[PDB]
Amino acid sequence: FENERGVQAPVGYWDPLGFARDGNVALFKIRRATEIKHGRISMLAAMGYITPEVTGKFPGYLSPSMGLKFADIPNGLAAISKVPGYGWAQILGWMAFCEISVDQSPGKPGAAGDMGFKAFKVTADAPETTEKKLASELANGRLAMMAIIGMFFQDGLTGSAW
Amino acid sequence: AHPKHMLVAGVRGYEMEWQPIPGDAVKYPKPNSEEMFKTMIGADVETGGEAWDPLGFHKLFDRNFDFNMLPVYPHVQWLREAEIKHGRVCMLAFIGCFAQAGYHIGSYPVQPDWSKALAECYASPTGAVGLFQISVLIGWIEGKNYNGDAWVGMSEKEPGDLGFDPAGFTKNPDFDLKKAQLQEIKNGRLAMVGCASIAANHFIPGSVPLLTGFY
Amino acid sequence: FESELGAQAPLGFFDPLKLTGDGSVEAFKRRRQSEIKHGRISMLAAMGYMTPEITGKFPGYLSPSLNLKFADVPNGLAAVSKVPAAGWAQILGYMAYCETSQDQSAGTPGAAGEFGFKVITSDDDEVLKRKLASELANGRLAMMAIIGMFYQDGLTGSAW
Amino acid sequence: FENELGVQAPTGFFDPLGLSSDGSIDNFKRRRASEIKHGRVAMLATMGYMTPEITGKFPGYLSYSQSIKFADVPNGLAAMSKVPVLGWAQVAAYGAVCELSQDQSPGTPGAAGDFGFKVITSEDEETLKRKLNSELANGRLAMMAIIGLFFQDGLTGGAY
Ligand code: CLA
Ligand code: CLA
Ligand code: CLA
Ligand code: KC1
Ligand code: KC1
Ligand code: KC1
Ligand SMILES: CC1=C(C#C/C(C)=C/C=C/C(C)=C/C=C/C=C(C)/C=C/C=C(C)/C=C/[C@@]23O[C@]2(C)C[C@@H](O)CC3(C)C)C(C)(C)C[C@H](O)C1
Repeated sequence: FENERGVQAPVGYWDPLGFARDGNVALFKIRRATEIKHGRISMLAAMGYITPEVTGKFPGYLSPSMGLKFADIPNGLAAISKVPGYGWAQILGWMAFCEISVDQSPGKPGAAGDMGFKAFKVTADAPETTEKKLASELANGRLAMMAIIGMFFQDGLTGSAW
Repeated sequence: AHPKHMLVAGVRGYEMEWQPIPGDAVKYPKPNSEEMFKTMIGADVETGGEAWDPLGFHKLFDRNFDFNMLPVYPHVQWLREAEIKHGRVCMLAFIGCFAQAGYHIGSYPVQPDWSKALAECYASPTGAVGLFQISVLIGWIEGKNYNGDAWVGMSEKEPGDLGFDPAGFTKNPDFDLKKAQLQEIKNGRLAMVGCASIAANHFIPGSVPLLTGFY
Repeated sequence: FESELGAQAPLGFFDPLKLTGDGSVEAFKRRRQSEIKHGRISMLAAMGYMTPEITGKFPGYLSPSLNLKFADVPNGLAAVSKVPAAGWAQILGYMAYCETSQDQSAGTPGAAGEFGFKVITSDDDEVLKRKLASELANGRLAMMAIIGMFYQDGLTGSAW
Repeated sequence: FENELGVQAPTGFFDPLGLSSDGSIDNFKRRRASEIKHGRVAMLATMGYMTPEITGKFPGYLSYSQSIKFADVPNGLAAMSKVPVLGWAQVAAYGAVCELSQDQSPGTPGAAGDFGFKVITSEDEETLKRKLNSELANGRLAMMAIIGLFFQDGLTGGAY
């Protein structure tokens, strides 16, 4: 498992504990898909924290009936109660649609990270540039996972966003 | 076997018959239905690329031969004809529901609400004549394109093929008519869903969270 | 990659960091498709962001039922929340008809902006190339212009 | 498409964009039936705009039940809201018996203005040409004048 994506310059094939290291290619495929999806969702959450502070909350309502007006809602572990329940339901519904439209399962292309979302347009017949992009996706996902957990803890302990 | 006469419905050797209209020759329908369904326009990506027909409503005409050898249940061709007609009528109905509330044309009583305009135009002395004219025109364009024989799968015309094409469509070398038919069918289903939503909002307020203030 | 359109007399082959990876002619084709599309969109956007100033807003309503008018919808970035939501839906529907009627996949006329507009054209292949390059240059200029106009509308209180 | 009773004295094949494909004989036959019916209806309508003014409105009532009088129905677009709508329904019925009695499907004589009326027919194919082109040119001038009178009534607020 030392030739896959992931393994890089700062540390090599990183495995302080005993995960993998015993063959089990299918288990490694499951763990790689888990890592990729977690990194993607993380990166999104990291942006969802940084952007409402660097630029500012969206210019709209998010609830024209209830008049929440976006900016009234705070940023981070406190919008869980402010954003309307139907809004959270719609967000989770979009996430569920993203999960179920593809068919993540053994062998099929959805189990390696290819979820049909072909944005970040990368061309065929030019590998070792697709591979660099995928490795960057993995590394940024790992960094964003640790970062988003740190941001969760920062908001929780400090009582507010940052 | 049994003689040529005395053959009705379930008797052995009774060929299935279809002659509902007094004045038209008897038509003997084959099962088909499933065979026509397998090569039928529809079944886009939204349901997995396969013909989404749970409950098997397209197979009931085939089951007519097993039930009583009588055309009790419609052929899938009739089902497509009904779907097309419903889609067109519901497109017009949705546009009318959202146009009557803002526009008014004739000497009909001023009724922006869609659920009362029909009755109030019935009551209008100068609305009954107009609705009678609408009814006779619809009856003409409906009996001329009677289909009807699509109930047994022999309509001799593709579904929704009224004598109406003022533009160059269906005749240009380009403009694949299969895509146009699929768009018509899917937009018709969408309009039927929209009309059902309008009815639900009218009866159960807050059902569709976009027509809350609508009639 | 000097000879494939663009590359006008000002500067040469402008790519401080791009297309230097491997060439990848098909990646350049995709980026040219995106460039032509963005140029047409931005030309339309700049024209429709400057015209409501050169010429008065269209005579009419744009929403008789909602009693709106073309003259009481503010020009610019303030119009996104003023044009009726169904109006924006119809505009996006026409855009979707433009984007989905003819195929835009690779190795097709839609992949080079060739849809069949044919109104501004000629038959002299040299003049065809000159007009295509003119369209590309005007599109790039309109991209930068419309971004600058958007930012002028945003930072300031209104258009210009 | 030449020789089809359409080219006249001050004009030729007048198509700035008409007959967009310059073919499609079925489309052209449908357009011929359309134009001839439009022209006949227009001629009648201009005739009925200039008959009541130059010859006083009918002496009767036109509605004994609704107490309407011919001399009380205004001449022009305002008459549509004054003539009892049962009368317009009967006009529709006459139009139906005038359109659906004889077939006018493509290929049939009805699709060429040949509804078996004659009365002002002629005998020689060149005289046939003269009569047919006279009818068609008068119908075109009619259509023009009838929509002009439509707009005169709509704008000036009266028949003239
Ligand atoms: C969901 C988390 C997750 C998962 C499933 C994986 C999966 C994988 N990583 Mg990976 N990684 C992650 C997060 C994750 N990573 C993060 C956040 C970082 C940054 C520190 C890295 C950095 C990293 C490197 C540098 C390398 C890998 C490699 C690998 C592969 C080797 C198999 C393995 O050890 O995975 C098993 C997966 C796990 C054991 C995840 C378990 C998580 C533990 C049990 C929970 C506690 C973690 C954390 C301390 C808790 C924080 C929150 C807490 C305070 C509540 C495998 C595909 C190697 C590779 O590419 O091989 C080809 C490799 O060299 N990873
Ligand atoms: C009564 C109207 C009507 C009719 C006759 C048809 C007929 C047909 N549809 Mg169709 N359809 C309709 C409405 C209709 N559709 C609507 C409104 C939608 C939107 C959801 C669809 C979506 C749809 C899809 C996605 C597909 C079809 C297909 C078909 C064909 C095979 C299915 C069949 O035999 O069902 C005919 C019998 C019926 C439809 C019985 C309807 C009576 C039920 C019991 C009413 C229950 C609904 C109730 C009011 C609750 C409302 C729910 C809400 C979503 C509105 C057939 C031609 C398939 C196809 O194209 O095959 C090639 C296919 O893949 N339809
Ligand atoms: C949609 C944008 C877009 C795209 C896809 C292209 C694509 C292309 N251009 Mg091009 N161009 C553009 C906009 C664009 N251009 C604009 C606006 C200008 C005016 C400055 C130019 C001026 C220009 C010249 C002068 C030349 C090209 C050339 C080319 C081709 C080769 C270069 C290349 O690979 O670039 C790929 C595309 C990019 C690298 C675009 C990336 C855009 C960056 C990442 C974002 C920029 C953000 C912006 C500056 C700030 C916005 C606000 C921000 C704060 C949010 C390629 C087809 C060359 C050519 O014709 O080759 C044959 C050539 O000579 N272009
Ligand atoms: C094109 C289909 C579509 C429509 C037509 C539509 C319309 C409305 N959306 Mg929705 N939406 C998506 C699709 C659509 N939304 C998608 C794909 C997402 C990504 C997950 C998404 C996200 C959210 C969130 C986060 C919220 C939200 C809401 C409302 C709302 C307000 C109603 C009311 O308040 O009057 C209305 C009218 C907000 C809310 O208040 O829900 C009660 C809210 O918080 N939406
Ligand atoms: C050139 C002759 C002619 C005139 C001048 C005329 C005029 C009016 N028609 Mg009419 N018409 C035809 C001929 C003519 N109509 C024909 C051949 C057809 C079959 C295609 C047809 C169909 C309908 C329908 C279906 C309706 C209708 C009506 C009205 C109406 C409004 C009256 C008012 O609101 O007082 C006016 C002024 C509507 C109505 O409202 O009737 C209560 C109505 O529903 N018409
Ligand atoms: C021939 C087909 C056709 C009809 C028949 C039609 C009719 C109406 N259009 Mg429409 N339309 C197109 C086609 C047609 N429109 C096309 C190709 C475009 C280019 C994208 C376009 C653009 C817009 C915009 C931007 C708006 C708009 C609207 C209305 C409106 C108002 C209703 C009401 O308020 O009374 C009515 C009746 C306004 C709106 O608010 O609709 C609710 C509005 O904002 N339309
Ligand atoms: C009489 C009467 C009434 C009435 C009436 C009625 C029925 C009036 C009827 C009016 C009617 C029938 C109005 C249509 C005209 C047709 C037109 C304008 C077609 C134009 C078409 C044109 C100008 C196209 C020209 C082309 O050049 C183009 C554009 C492309 C070229 O390549 C080809 C040609 C040359 C073809 C009232 C109103 C009911 C009450 C009143 O009290 C009494």
